[PDB]
Amino acid sequence: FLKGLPVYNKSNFSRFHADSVCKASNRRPSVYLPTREYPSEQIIVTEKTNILLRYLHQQWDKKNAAKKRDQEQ
Amino acid sequence: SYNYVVTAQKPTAVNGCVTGHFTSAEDLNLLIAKNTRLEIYVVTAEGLRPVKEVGMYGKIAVMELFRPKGESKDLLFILTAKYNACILEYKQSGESIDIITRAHGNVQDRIGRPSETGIIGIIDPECRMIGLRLYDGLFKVIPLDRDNKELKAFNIRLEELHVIDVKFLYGCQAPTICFVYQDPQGRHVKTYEVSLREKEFNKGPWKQENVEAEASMVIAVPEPFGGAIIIGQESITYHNGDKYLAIAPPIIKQSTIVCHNRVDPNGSRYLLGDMEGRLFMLLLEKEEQMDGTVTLKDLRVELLGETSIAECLTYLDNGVVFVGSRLGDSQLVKLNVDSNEQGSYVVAMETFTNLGPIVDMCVVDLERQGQGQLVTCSGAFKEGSLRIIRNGIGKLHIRTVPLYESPRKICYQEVSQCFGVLSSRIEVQDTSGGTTALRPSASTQALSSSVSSSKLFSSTSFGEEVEVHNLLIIDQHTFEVLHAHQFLQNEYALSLVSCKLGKDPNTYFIVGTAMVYPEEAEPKQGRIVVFQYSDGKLQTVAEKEVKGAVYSMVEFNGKLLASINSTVRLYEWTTEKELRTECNHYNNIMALYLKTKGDFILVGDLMRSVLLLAYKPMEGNFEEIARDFNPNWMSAVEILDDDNFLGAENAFNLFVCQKDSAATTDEERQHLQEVGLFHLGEFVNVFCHGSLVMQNLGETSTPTQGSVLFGTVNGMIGLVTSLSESWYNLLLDMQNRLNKVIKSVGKIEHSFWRSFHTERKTEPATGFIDGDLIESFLDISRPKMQEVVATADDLIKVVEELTRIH
Amino acid sequence: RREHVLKQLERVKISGQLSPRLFRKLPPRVCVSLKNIVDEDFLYAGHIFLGFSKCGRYVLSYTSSSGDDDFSFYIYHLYWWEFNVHSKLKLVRQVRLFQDEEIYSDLYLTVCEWPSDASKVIVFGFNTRSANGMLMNMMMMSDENHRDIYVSTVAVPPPGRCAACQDAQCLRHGFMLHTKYQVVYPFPTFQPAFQLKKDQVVLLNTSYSLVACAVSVHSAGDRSFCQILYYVNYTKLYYVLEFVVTDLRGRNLRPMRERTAVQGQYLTVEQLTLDFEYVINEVIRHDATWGHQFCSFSDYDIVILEVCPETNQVLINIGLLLLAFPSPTEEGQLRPKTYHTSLKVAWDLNTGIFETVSVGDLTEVKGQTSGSVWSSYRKSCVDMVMKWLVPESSGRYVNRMTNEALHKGCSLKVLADSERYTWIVL
Amino acid sequence: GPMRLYVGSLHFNITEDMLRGIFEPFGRIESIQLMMDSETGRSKGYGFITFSDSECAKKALEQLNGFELAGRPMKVGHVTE
Ligand SMILES: NS(=O)(=O)c1ccc(S(=O)(=O)Nc2cccc3c(Cl)c[nH]c23)cc1
Repeated sequence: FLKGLPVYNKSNFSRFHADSVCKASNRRPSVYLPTREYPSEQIIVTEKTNILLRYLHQQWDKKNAAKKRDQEQ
Repeated sequence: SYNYVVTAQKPTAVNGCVTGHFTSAEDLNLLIAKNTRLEIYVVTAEGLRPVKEVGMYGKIAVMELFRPKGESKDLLFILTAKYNACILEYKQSGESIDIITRAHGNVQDRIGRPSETGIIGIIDPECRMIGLRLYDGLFKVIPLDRDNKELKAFNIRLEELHVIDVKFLYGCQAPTICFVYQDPQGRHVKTYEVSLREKEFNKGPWKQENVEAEASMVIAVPEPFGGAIIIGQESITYHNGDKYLAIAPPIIKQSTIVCHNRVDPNGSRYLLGDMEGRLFMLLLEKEEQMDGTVTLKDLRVELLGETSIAECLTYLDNGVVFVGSRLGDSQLVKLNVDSNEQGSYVVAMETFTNLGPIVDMCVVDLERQGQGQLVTCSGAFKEGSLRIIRNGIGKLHIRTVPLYESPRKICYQEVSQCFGVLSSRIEVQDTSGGTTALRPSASTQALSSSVSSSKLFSSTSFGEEVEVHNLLIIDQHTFEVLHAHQFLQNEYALSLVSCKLGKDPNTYFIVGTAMVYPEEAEPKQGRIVVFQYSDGKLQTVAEKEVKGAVYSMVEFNGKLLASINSTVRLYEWTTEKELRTECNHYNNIMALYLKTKGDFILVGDLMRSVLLLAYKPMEGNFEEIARDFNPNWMSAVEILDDDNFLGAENAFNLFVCQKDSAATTDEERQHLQEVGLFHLGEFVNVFCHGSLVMQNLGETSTPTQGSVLFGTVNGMIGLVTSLSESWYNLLLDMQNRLNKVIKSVGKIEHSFWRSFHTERKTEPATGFIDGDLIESFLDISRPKMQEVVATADDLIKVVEELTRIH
Repeated sequence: RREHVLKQLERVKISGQLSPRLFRKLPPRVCVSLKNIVDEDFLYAGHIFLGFSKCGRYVLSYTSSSGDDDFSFYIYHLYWWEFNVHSKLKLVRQVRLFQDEEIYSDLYLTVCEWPSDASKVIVFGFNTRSANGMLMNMMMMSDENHRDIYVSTVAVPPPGRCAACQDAQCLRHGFMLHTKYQVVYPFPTFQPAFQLKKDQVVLLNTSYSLVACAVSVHSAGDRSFCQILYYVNYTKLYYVLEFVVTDLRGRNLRPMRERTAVQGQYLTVEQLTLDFEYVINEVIRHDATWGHQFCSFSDYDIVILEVCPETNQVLINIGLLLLAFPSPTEEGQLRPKTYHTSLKVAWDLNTGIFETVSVGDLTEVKGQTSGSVWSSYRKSCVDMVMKWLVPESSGRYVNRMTNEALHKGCSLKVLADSERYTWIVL
Repeated sequence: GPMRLYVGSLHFNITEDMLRGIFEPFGRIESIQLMMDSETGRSKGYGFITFSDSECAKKALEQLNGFELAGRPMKVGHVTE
């Protein structure tokens, strides 16, 4: 049948309930208010070179390396 | 002008839901994106255990969990609407909970226009890269490698300039993107291999395939099956090289599939959510081969039942599914093997409050006077409701009145002790000729009912969805629908007002309508209808034919002020009980919003910012006083005071423009200088003068003057109060000093987040104070309250005096 | 299948998604006839309406007064009019373009706006051919080998307020820069989207060089300076109120030429020039694989391929007609043949340095027309630009205004303000 | 001028300035008429180029008719009015 649904832990939702008719505006998660500063391993940076300029530069380097094939086959 | 913007109710709509092992390798987490807020939960025996709420300085546009090689547990990638990108790690040293910013940086390009189907962020199954679709004709690649101190992102030109959806495929040697694109020939599917070495696209593993015209979603089926599922309006298709399967189930044709969820890790079962709220199960029939490989034998869809209209579906565990909703309440549902008496396999376990979208609201002293209560028009379609909100001593208290149809406008009539609510219901035409209601609603279950017997417009399609507009008369105590007045066939009720006009001692319900015929897409005719609700019965008093759509209506010194398309028109109420045109203003584009204060009128245009009109009682005509010459697409307007006006714009910013005080010439007096700019991050639909706090009855000189409540699409309720130049200068230095101590997840500068931003300009925040950052001072530790430099160390005299509102 | 406006407006309230891009398939909200918003009707001068400003506040127009004095010298004026939906247009600025200029033939003039810099507009004007040094009864007669280019930068009316320092009307940013140069065959292409991709800068192709011209105004705040150049020619000049020859003026006549030390409002005129022949020779000498075979070059044609305002890089293509010895292979005598090629060069506006991006192979002309060669080379540039096309943000585009009503190309039908969905029907 | 030419089957992004750049090398142009769609503000993919000398126009027609521009084969022919 359509049901033989994933079980990550049989205990999950086995003791669940709040038992109320269509109502729960509970913002139970405590807000995270950071004070401690921890360094970053990396900084995400965008490549400044234009896509056309990048392509024309590498395509010319492909053509040049193909010409440096000299002194036999 | 100087203002204080504070949150009374945080956004309640669910914009995105994701699962994984973020807090621990063994913990099964549920991560909810509520606009700017990230809610972390652990799935336990009791249900969802709350962890922490992360307040990002940005609208969460991309939220995906991923695990690179060697990593202890999953990492979270977040991309904001302002293009701030970050990789986050959860750290817990016993009791101390901390979120580490692994990598941060802005990925915005000066070139490139944002795409129609908005920011898409995908992560490669082998975690070789992150792929971003922000702009048309560009694909951003973020290589994932811990070895280098920088993550050097690069753009690859995408020939297909109109991409609908994109996914990274599983079981691939090189990272591979599968996408649906539109062009004059229609919609098609395409694949490309991503080369990190060459920084380009290589020929796709499988050729271009012509897909359905309304093909909207791409599903990447995991490693066993491989390939991609495409969902359209009329069909579901599977694609993996020469392998192809297409199904046309007539059931899915009725409503658009908008979300999907992989149930099985192998990809055998998928949950599919409808615009109607219907829940489906997509079944992928397995085909085990002698080679050790697996293929797809068949595709089958089964209707499971009904849920809230889902934005995101998320299987959690043991048949329990999270239904993330933005047009209604969110839910926890149970998938049972056995179906009930109705024939449904789905059973609701819990309901979570969502006030959004708030389309209209009003402030009323319902139960006891002086204590204000908000009465909103919430949700849409079957999720449509009224929400009664109040600051209840013994924080916020919400009462839900389900309507099972779209609430549009709300007004209160104290003399009648009731609410006048505009509602719309969807009706589908059958083989009978007449349209039938899908489900019972507030307009069909009313105690007494009436139909519009108007003959003014003296001179349909099967399956086509039509809107049936009604004026509902709702009791203020029971919230029962006392009366339902059905407007004309194809008539749309747009505006609503409750007032006394001229010398008439009777209070009326006035409705501005528009005729919406299937033949023409433009509103060329409407009506202004005057109704009176007496001892149980509602009667039609008068009707005035207009040459367009009645967008807004405001009572104006005993007269009826209405906006008909591009015209702003003033009406008088004659002794013959008829409406007579006094004056007109024609210099508008789409006059959608109107507000009044004395002889002054604030005109909000949908495309051409805001305009100030003054009615001259001696001349009996309008005068254009000033204009905000700045280009703004407006969502809502408000009059703060005689010379200051508040505006809400389409790029989720707030602005305040004022009459020029240093203006010498008549031309300079006609210019409204913008003196207040702030990035709210919410789309404001309604502004209201009011408070949820008791009048006075024991009160002290407030640091702020005025009180403007506002309702947004995300269900967020906020306050705008005007501050003194002395209070502003104090809190401005405080705001900047608090930013040096209060850290930011993803290393996004607060000043950047709050800056006025549009596709045309980016200017810093001015004349506005972020009330949520100022109020966070009460939650930090005593040794970290060191933001004060000349004495008065106990700054709890202020801040706590500021929390007194809301 | 077009949807009802009211269904779309209903969708905005529940989605929070409102944009001009979303409403692009919607018809104009308001259409005004020019006749109903124009004053002094019946035959109100020679006003050729060009269109709306990017901000949608001004409607621009121009006049071409021939002046039948037999000899006939053209006078050009540019007008700014305030638009107010159904109300009549109000003139806010009347300016004279190319002062003291002997315009012998009717110029094709185009008014352009910068991507984000709204403080000034640029007016390009060109004749079909240059006026000769002769006369043939009926008219002056043209020079088939030359063409004149007139370039004028005019300040836009202030949005209102400040600099009440009148001292009698006239103001502070009521400046005018105007220049004139001659071009030879193959007459350089007009590329306003690229020539103005960088704010406050105009790139000019004078057949022999590419001139980057930056015009900027500064107050006596030492916070900002030099956009062009943080070796080939660079000239910086200063001007206060009260190589391409540029004569500055106020809204009517000449300002005082000043040097650095001046404390008050000052204008800067910068010119970075790139010599084509020096570039061509330097590319052949250092990067062309066939540089040994090269003898000389007959002619060249420069087309801009891309302008990157963030990295201050200008990508240009150089179409080259040259004479070269054929490959060392002996099939008889090796007489030099005429070949066509193309060199791609990236010019850094910050350093002034140029870098070789691509060197094309030598293609034999084989008795082709010079015109056939340039036409084919320019089709190859259009092909490249179209192929690498990436749509841009609105309000970053170059507003190009034209109305060739007098140039046998006939008058415009509609002047549109797309962001406000407003049409002026002529 | 002796010869008016119909230029058709153009890509909608091709501007009047591009058409001038592509046809001008053959000789003097009296007028260019790129046809614009009033409702969109974009090209109709066709126009009229009038040369001052018929021989310049005939050579332009020979070298440009049937050949691709932005992947679209250009259509060039003689036209009266
Ligand atoms: N719509 S577009 O393709 O993005 C586009 C459209 C116009 C421009 S232009 O204004 O810079 N002109 C332009 C560019 C390239 C070649 C030529 C020739 Cl030859 C004459 N004018 C050219 C750039 C890009």
